[PDB]
Amino acid sequence: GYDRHITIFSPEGRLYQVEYAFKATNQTNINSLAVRGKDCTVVISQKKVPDKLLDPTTVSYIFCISRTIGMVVNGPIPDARNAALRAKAEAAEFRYKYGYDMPCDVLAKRMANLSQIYTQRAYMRPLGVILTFVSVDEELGPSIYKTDPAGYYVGYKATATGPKQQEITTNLENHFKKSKIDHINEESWEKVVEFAITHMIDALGTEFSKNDLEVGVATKDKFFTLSAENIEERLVAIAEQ
Amino acid sequence: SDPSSINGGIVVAMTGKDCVAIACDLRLGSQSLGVSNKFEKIFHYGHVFLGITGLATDVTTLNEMFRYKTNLYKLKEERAIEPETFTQLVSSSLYERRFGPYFVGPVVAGINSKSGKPFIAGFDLIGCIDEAKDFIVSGTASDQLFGMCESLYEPNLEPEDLFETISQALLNAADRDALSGWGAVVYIIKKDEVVKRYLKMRQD
Amino acid sequence: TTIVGVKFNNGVVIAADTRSTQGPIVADKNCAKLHRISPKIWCAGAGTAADTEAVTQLIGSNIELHSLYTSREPRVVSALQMLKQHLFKYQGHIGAYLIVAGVDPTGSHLFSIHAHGSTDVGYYLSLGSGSLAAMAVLESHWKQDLTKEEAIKLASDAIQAGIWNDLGSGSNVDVCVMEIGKDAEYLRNYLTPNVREEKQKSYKFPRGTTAVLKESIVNICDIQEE
Amino acid sequence: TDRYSFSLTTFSPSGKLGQIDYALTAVKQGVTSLGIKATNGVVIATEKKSSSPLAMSETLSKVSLLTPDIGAVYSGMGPDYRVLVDKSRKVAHTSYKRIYGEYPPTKLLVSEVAKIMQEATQSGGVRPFGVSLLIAGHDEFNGFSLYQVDPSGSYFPWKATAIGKGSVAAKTFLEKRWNDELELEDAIHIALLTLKESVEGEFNGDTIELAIIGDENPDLLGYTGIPTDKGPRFRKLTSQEINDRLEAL
Amino acid sequence: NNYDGDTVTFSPTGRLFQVEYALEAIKQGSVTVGLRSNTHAVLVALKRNADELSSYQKKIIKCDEHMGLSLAGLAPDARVLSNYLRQQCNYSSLVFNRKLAVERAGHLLCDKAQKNTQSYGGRPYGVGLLIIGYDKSGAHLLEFQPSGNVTELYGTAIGARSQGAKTYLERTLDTFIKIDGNPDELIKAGVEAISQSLRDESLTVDNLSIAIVGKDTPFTIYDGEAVAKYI
Amino acid sequence: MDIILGIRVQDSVILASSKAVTRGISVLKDSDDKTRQLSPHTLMSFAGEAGDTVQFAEYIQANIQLYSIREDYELSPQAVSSFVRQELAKSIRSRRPYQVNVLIGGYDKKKNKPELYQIDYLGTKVELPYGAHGYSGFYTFSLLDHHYRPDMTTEEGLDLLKLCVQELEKRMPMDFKGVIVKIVDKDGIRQVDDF
Amino acid sequence: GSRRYDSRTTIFSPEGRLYQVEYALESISHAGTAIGIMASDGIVLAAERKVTSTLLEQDTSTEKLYKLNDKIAVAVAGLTADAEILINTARIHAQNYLKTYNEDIPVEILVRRLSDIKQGYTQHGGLRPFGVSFIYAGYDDRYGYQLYTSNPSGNYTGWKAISVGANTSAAQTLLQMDYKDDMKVDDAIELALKTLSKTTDSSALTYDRLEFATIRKGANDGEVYQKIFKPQEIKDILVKTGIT
Amino acid sequence: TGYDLSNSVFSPDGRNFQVEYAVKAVENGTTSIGIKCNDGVVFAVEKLITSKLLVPQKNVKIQVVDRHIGCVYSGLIPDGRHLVNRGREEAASFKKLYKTPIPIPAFADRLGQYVQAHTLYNSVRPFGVSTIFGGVDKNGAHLYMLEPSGSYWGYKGAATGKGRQSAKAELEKLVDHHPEGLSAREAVKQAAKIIYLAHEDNKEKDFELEISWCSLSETNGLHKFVKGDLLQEAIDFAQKEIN
Amino acid sequence: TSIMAVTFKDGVILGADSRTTTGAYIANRVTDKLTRVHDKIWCCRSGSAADTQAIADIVQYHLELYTSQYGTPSTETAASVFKELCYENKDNLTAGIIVAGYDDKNKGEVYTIPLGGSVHKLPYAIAGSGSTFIYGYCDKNFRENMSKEETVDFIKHSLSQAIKWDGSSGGVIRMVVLTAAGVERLIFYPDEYEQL
Ligand SMILES: [Mg+2]
Ligand SMILES: [Mg+2]
Ligand SMILES: [Mg+2]
Ligand SMILES: [Mg+2]
Ligand SMILES: [Mg+2]
Ligand SMILES: [Mg+2]
Ligand SMILES: [Mg+2]
Repeated sequence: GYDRHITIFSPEGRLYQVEYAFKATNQTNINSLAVRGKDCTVVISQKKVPDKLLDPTTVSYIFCISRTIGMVVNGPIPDARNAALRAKAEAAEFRYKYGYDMPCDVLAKRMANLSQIYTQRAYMRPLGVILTFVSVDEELGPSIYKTDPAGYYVGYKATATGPKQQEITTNLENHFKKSKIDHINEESWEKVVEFAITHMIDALGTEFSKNDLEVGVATKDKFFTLSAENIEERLVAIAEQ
Repeated sequence: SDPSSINGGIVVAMTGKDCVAIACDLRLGSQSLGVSNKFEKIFHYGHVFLGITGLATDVTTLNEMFRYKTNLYKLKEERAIEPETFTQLVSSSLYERRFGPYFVGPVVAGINSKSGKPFIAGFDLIGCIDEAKDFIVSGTASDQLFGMCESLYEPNLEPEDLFETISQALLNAADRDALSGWGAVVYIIKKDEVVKRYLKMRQD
Repeated sequence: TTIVGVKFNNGVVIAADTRSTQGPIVADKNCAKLHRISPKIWCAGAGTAADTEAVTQLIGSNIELHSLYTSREPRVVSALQMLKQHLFKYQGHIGAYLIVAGVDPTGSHLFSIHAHGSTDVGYYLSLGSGSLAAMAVLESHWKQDLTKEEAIKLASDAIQAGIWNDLGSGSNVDVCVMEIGKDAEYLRNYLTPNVREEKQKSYKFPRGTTAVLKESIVNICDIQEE
Repeated sequence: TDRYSFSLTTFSPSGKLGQIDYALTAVKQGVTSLGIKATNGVVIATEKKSSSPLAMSETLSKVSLLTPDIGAVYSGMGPDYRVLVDKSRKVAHTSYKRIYGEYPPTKLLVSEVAKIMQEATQSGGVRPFGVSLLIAGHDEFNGFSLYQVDPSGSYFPWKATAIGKGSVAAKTFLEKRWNDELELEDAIHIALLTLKESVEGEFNGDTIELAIIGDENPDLLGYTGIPTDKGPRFRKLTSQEINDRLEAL
Repeated sequence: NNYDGDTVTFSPTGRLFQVEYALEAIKQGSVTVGLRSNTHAVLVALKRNADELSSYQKKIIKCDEHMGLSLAGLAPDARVLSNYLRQQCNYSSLVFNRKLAVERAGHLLCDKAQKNTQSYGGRPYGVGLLIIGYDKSGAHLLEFQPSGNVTELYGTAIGARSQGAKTYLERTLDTFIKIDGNPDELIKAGVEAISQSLRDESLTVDNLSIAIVGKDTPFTIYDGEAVAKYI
Repeated sequence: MDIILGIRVQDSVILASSKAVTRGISVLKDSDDKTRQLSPHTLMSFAGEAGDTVQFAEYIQANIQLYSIREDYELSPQAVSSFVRQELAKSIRSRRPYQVNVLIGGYDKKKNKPELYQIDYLGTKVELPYGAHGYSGFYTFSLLDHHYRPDMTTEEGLDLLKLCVQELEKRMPMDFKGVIVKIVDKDGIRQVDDF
Repeated sequence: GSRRYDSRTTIFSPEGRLYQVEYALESISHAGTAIGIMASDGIVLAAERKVTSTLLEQDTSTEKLYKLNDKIAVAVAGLTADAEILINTARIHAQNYLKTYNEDIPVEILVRRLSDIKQGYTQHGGLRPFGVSFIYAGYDDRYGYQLYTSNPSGNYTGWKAISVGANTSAAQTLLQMDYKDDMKVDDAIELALKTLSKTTDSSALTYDRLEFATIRKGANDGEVYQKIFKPQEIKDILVKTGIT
Repeated sequence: TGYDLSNSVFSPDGRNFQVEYAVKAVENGTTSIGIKCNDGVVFAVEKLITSKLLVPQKNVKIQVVDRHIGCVYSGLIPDGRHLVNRGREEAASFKKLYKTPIPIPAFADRLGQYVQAHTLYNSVRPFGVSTIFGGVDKNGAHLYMLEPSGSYWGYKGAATGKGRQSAKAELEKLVDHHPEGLSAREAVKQAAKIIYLAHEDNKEKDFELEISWCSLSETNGLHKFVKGDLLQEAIDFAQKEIN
Repeated sequence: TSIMAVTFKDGVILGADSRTTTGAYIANRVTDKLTRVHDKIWCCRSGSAADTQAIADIVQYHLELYTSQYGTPSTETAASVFKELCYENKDNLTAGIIVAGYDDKNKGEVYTIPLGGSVHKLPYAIAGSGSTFIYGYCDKNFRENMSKEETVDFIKHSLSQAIKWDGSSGGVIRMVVLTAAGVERLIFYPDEYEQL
C-alpha cells in the first residue's frame, strides 16, 4: 500500500495522493465564484473570521499576483501563499524576459505545469489548493483560468470552487442557458459584482453582511480588491431592488 | 603564426549544367618547407563532397568529425545526407566553436539526389554560409582564385568544359601562391557518376 | 553593409544591400541580409555575419517555442528583449548590430540593437559602414505619416546611397514590408542596378587543354548486393 | 533535495513492469482518439469531452501542432500530455532544427518523444507518463506517416489505429474500412464515422477535435517571397468545417 | 515504536524517540558533577575503566583558556562537539580579539545539535555535556543535552545515578554559591556532591577527574596524584 | 630535443635520432635514446619541449600496451598513429599543450609493409617514404629526394642515412653527438650498434 | 525519508542471484523469438514480431533487427524502448572507435562495451536493469563472421547458432540437431525459418510476422553487405524454403 | 493506513498527520502570549522553574530579530531557535537589498514560507513550535502567530502552549472591554496577569515571568526586555489579581 | 549627456538632453534618457547605454516583484537596489545614475549614484559629461521649495547651457514631473531653449 503514500500509479491507474490533495482543498470550508463582465472579471469568496482575537484585515484568500492578474485560492493558507509567492515570481520574471505582461492563461498553464511535476516526481507532494486566476487580458479580454492539484487547467465563462461549488455552478449554468451569452452584459464592474453576490446568495441560500465576503475585480490594466465599505455599498444596492 | 596559412592550400568549387566540380591542390607544408604532395583536401560522405583548406590538423579533425556525424545521420534517417542539409550541419558545427574556432575554410559541393539541382557553398571559419550560384573559393590563394573564376567562369558549362575551366582556375591561381600546388585533383560530379582527375603541374 | 528601417502609416519597412566582404574582397555579391525572426518580425544585420545569422536563428527558435507555449503571435518587444539580454551577457563579443522591425497584435515596431546590448527606438534607422550615407538620405526626405509606397521608396534610396558611396556596400537592394493586418512581403532583389556588362571575350577552353596524369571513377554508392 | 534516486518502476517476479502496466490502464480509461493515413494525408481526431459546460473547451487543445508538418493527439492523462507537447516542441528545435536548419522527420521526432517516455520508466524517483500518443506527420523523404507511442516508450507505425476507451471496437471498425487508395476526404469521413460510435452525447464541431496533415497551406505561412517556403501541412479543422462534413455523413 | 526508526518522525503524542534514545545513552554514562561560586566554576567526573588492566576513560576536555567541559555518553560525540567549541572559541579570539561568552557557546551547541534532530540520515548526538567557564560576566555552568536544550545553572549532575549529586547540590545551594576566593572548598563541595552518586566503588586516585576555571585561573584538569589531596 | 629522421625502405623502417641532451649552456648527456617501443612492431621517436617529450611518449606507450593486453592483439601502425594524432590534436587546445613532435615507424604484419608516419605537436599527420622534424629536413631532404628508391634494401637505407647525417654534421651549427639508429621490420625492432 | 520506497534493484538473493536480472530474464522469455546462425560465408538473423495486426504498417516497422554500423547488426528480444537506448549508445561507441583509430570497431569490442553498460545497472545506481537480450551478428577482419548474445546481467558469449526470447529451449535443441560447421548461408536461412516455424506460438509462420537479415561477403570482393529483408523478400524466401 | 509515518503524505481525509503531531509538541510546551497595544506589542512567557539550580533571569527565551521584532514560542525550544536564526538571515538580506528594516507582514511571510517548506518533503520533519512575534514598522504595530503547518494570521492577542485556553479567554475579555485599545504600559501589566492565570495548568512547578515590548512611544519602536522596576510592578499587579 | 533631477515644493522633476554619440557621430538625436522603474520612481542614465539599460531593466523587475509582495517601494529602496547592482559589479560597469521619485510620506527625493556605486541623497543632482559646465550656474540658481514653473525654468536654463558647451549633449530637452497629481511628460525644442 505504498502506492497510496507517493505519486505512483495504483493498479487501477490512479494517483491517490492527488485525489487526497483535492480533498484538502475544501478544508477551509470557503466557497468562491468568478464571473466575467463586458470589461471586467469579478471574483468573490466567503470570508470567515471565526476567532475574535484575529485581525480580520489580514484574513484573505485573494491575491494580487501582478498589476493585471488576481488569484483566489481554495485550500489551506500555507499552500495558498506558497502558490501566490511562486506566481508572483513567475509573472515578474516573465515580464523581464519577454518584455510584456504575463497573460492570465499563460500563468495558469505555468502553475499547472509545476503542479503536473508534483504528480510525477515522488519527492514533491501536490499542493492542496485550487487556483482561480483572473484578469482582463489585452488580447483575450476578461479571463478566468483555474488550476488544480492534478495539473489540470482550463478557461471558464464563469466558475465556482469550494464545498458547495455544485449549487453555485448549476445556478450559474441556469443563468447562462437563459441569457445565451458568455458573460454578464453589464457596463460597470459595480453591477457585475452585485450580480456575482446576488447569485451566490441564491445558490447558498444565505445572506451576507459586509464582513462575510471578499471581492476582487480585474479591469483593463489593473486588479484590485474591495474594502468592507465598497462591499457594503454593493450589498445596500442589492437590498434596495 | 597565422594558423590559416601555416600549411597552405586551396579549394575551388563550381556549378555547371546538371553538374558540379570541386578541386584542390595537394600540398602540405610547414611554412616554407614542403612536407607532403599527397595531402588531399576533398572528402565525401555519400554523394556530398567537402573540401577543407586551412590548418591541416583541423582539416583532418573535421573530416573525421563529419564522417562520424553523417554515419550516425544515415543510421537514424535511413538515407544519405543531402548537400543543403550537410551545409547547415557544417555551419552549426563550426559556430559551436565560436570562441575557439577550427582554422579552416570549408567548401561543400554536390547534387541533391531528389531534385537533381547542383549545389555549392562556402564558409568562414565560424560557420557563415556563402551559397553561390557560380563558384566558391578558399585557401591561401583565394584572391588569385577569385580573379581566375570571375573571368573564366560562365554559367551552364557541360561537365567536360567545366573540367577545363575549374582546372585552369586552380592551376594558375596556385602558381601565383608560394604555399599552394605540388599536385592537384579535380572531381567532376553528376547525378550518378563522379570522375576524379589528377592534373600535371609544376613542382616548385 | 548598409541597412535601414523606416516606419510608415500602417507598418514598417526594412532594407539592405547585398554585398558581403572579407577585407577588400567581395566574398558574395548577392548576400541575403534580411533575416526572419518570425513570420512578421524581420531583422537586418551588420557586423560579424555569422553572429547576426546565429543570434537571429537562436532568438527566432526561442520565439517560436514561446509562441506555441503562450498560444499568441510573437511580439517585437520579446525578440528585442531576448536579443539584448543575450548580447549583453556576451559583452560585445557576439558582433551583432541589428535593426529589428515587425508587426504584432500590439502594433508596428522599429528598434535598433548594438553588439553590447543597448537598444533604441525610432521612426527611421540605419546601421553598417554605409549608415552615414543612408542617414543623410533619411534625414533629407523623411516625414511623418509616410505611405507604404513612400517608405519603400525612401528605404531603397537610402540603401542606394550606401551602395554608390560606401565601398563596404554594393550590388542589390533587398526590402521587406511589414504591414498591420497583412502577410509580411519579402522583396528579394527589389532593385538590381549593378548587373555586370558582357565580357569582351569568351574564355571557354578547347577540350584537352589541361594535362591529366590519372582518371578514375569515384564510388559514391553504398556497398553493393550479391 | 530529491532523495529518490532509485527506480520506482521495477520488474516483478513474473517479468512485469507494474507501473507501465498501470500507466496503460490509465490510458485505457482515457477518451478515445484515433488516426487514419490516406494516400495524400493523415487525419487525427478525438472527442472534446468538456468537464463542465461553463468550461470554454476551445481553450483546451487536445490536438497539438508539434512542427509545421507534425501534429499529436492522446488518450489518458491530459496534464502529462500537455508537458510532453512542450518537451516535444522544444526537442524538435534543440536536437534537430538548431543543427540541420530544418524540422525533424516524423519518425525521429517520435523517437525523441519515445526516449523521454522511456526515461520516465527507469530514471530515479519518477513514474511513467500516463498517456499514449498518436503522432501524424509529413516529411520530404518518408512522405505521410502515423505513429503510436505508449507509456513504455515503445512506438509503432500504423495505417490507422485507435487508443483509449473504445479502441478495440474502433480498430475493428477501421480494419473494415481502410484501404491503400483512400484520399484524405475519405479518411476524414471514416474518422468521423468511427468516432461517432464511442461518443455518447452531443456530436458536432464543438465537441469533436480534428486535425489533418495534408497539403502545404501558403495562406498560413504569414509571409510571401521565399519560393521554397510553402506553408505548414498541419491544419486543425474549424467547428464549421467539421459540421459541413457531418451532413455528408 | 512504529515512530522510532529515524529522527525525522514525530510519534502521535508529539515525541521524538531517536532523541529520547540518545538521551538514554547519557543515563548509562558515568556520573559527572558541575557547580560554581561567583569566582570559580568546577567540574568533577567519575571516570570508568573497562577492567583492571585498562585505563579510566577521560571525561573532561579543555575548549579554551577560559572554558571547558565534561561528558557523559558517547565519547566520540563529545570529541566532535568539543572540537566544534574549540573552533568557535578560536574564531572569536582571532576575528574579534574576544573571548567567547559561555552563554554564546551554549547557543552554538544547541543549534549544532538541533540540526541532527530534524533531517533524514542524521542521528542525534548521544552525549551530554557540562560546560564551565569564566568570562566577562563571571563564572558560569551550562548543561547540554543532545535534544539541543542548553540550560544555565549554579550546579548539576548527569550520568548514571546523577540524581543523588543533584539533590545534594539543591540543598547546599546557599552554601556553595558563596565559596568565593577559595578554590579548594569549592572542589570539596564538588567531590562531596559526586559522592552522593557512588555505590559499590569509591573515589580512587585513577578514578577521579577534576577541572577548575575562574577569576585568575586558566581552565586546568587534575588527574592522578593531583586529586589525592581531595580523596 | 634536436634531430629525428626516418626512412621507409622495401621491407623496414629506419629511425635515426640524436643523442645529445642540452640544458642551455652544457651538453648534459651524449647517449640519450629519444624513442619508445609502443608494441613489438611499432617504434616512436620524439622531439620538442623538455619533460613533455618523455611524458607524452611514456603515456602513449602505456596506452598501447594496455590495448595490447586487453585485446591480445597488436594494433596496426595506421591505428596507433591515428590514436597518437588524436591525442596531440586534443592537446593543442588544452590549457598547456604537449609541445612534442613524433615519427612512428611500424611494420604492418597483416599487409607485410613498413610504414612511416610524421606527426607534429598540432596533430598534423602525414604518411611518408621519409620524414623529419625541426630543421633536420632542411639539410637532408634534397639528398633523400635524389637517392630514395621505394625498393631499397635496409643496408642502402642505412647508407643513404649516413650521407644525411654527414651533411647535418657539416652544415648544422649545433653538435648533436651522433645518432642512435633503429630498424623496424617483420622480426620487430633492433638497434644498429655502430653508427 | 525516501528509503522506505526503495526496492533495492542491485542486491543478491540468499542463493547469490540478482533478483532484477532474473526477473528481467523472465520478461524476456515472453518476447518474440530471435535466432542467429553463423555460416562459413555469412550470418543469418531471423526474428518473430509480437502478435501483429492487419493495420500495422510493416514496411516502415522495425522492432527486432537493428543496424549498429555497416558491419554489425543486432536482433532484440525484450523491451523495445530499452533496446533503442542501448542501440543508440552502441552506434556512438562504434563511431567513437572509428574516429579514434580510423578502423571499424571489432565486433567483440562493441559487444563488451554494451555488456559492461548492462552490468553497471546490476551493481550500482539503484536503477532497474535493461529488459533486453541481444544477438549480435557482425564481421571484422580478425575473427571474420561472429555471433554473440548478451542479456540483462551484462554477460556475453559467442555462438555458431543461438536463440533468445520465447521457447529458446525448444529452438536451441532444434538448432543443435541440424547445425553443421561446413553449412552455408542459404542452408542457414532455411534452418532459421524451419526452427521458427516449429517453435512459434502462432498458428502459422507468415511474412508479416517476421523480420529477417543476412550479413554476407556476397558483396563484391573482400567486402561485407548487410541486407534487412523487405516484407516482399521475406514472403519470397518463405515460399522458396517451402514454408508457405 | 501508515499515512502518519511520513511527513508530506496526504491522508485519505486530506490531512498531514506529521504536522498534527508537531502541534502535540507545541501543546505540551509552556504558555507564551502576545498582546497588541495602541502603538506596539507585548510578549510574555512562562518559564518553568524545574529546579532551584536554574540561575534566575538567565535562560532567556524571548528573542529579538533585527532591532524592531520580538519572537516567542512554545514547544521544542531548539526548533524555535532554528526558526529565529532563519528569520534573522531573512531580515538581514531584506535590509541589505532594500535598506529599510523588514516590515512585520513581510517578515511574517518569510517565516511562514520557511515553516511551510518543512511540510513539503518526507526528508524533513515539521517545526515543533508555534511562534508569536511582531513589532512596529512604518504602518504601526503588528502581532502574528505561526503554527507548525506554516499557517499564520495577524492577531489582537495570541496565546499558545499548555495554558492556551485560559489565556485566550483572558485575551478575549480585553478585546471586548477595550475597543479603543490598550496602552503599552497597560498591556505589560495585563500580560503579567494572563501568564499568572494560565500557570494553573502548570501549577506543579513554580515559574519565572519574562516580558518584552516594542512601542513607538515607550521604546522608540525598538524591541526591549521589561526589567527591574517595571517588571516588579507587573509581577505585583499580577499577584494581586490571582488573590 | 546632460541629466539632472530637482526636488521642489510639490515633488521632483527629472530632465535630460536627447543626444547619444558614437565618437563624433550622433547615433540618436531623439533618445529618451528618462526611464521609468516604477510608477513614480524614475531615473536618468549616463555612461554605457548597454549597462544602464541592463541595470534599469533589472531594477524595474525587482521593484515589480517588491510591489507584488510588499506594496509600493520608497524612492530610497529603489536607490538601494540600483546601488547594490552598481557597487557589486563596479569592475564591469560604466554607469552613473540619478534616481528621482515621489512618495506621499516623503514627497520628492533625489539620489545620485556615481561611478563607484556610492549613494548620495541631495536636494538636486546633475550628471553626464555636460554637467561639468553648469556646476557654477546650478549652485548659484538652485533654491529649495521652488514652484513647478520655477523648477521647469531652472532645469530648462541649466540644460540649455550644458547643451551649448557640451558636444556630447543636444537635441530636445525632455522632462518628467513627479507629484501627488500624477506623472507629466514635457519636451522643449531647440528653437525655444537656444534663445534663452
Ligand atoms: Mg509527487
Ligand atoms: Mg604555387
Ligand atoms: Mg618552390
Ligand atoms: Mg611549393
Ligand atoms: Mg561592458
Ligand atoms: Mg608535421
Ligand atoms: Mg551640444
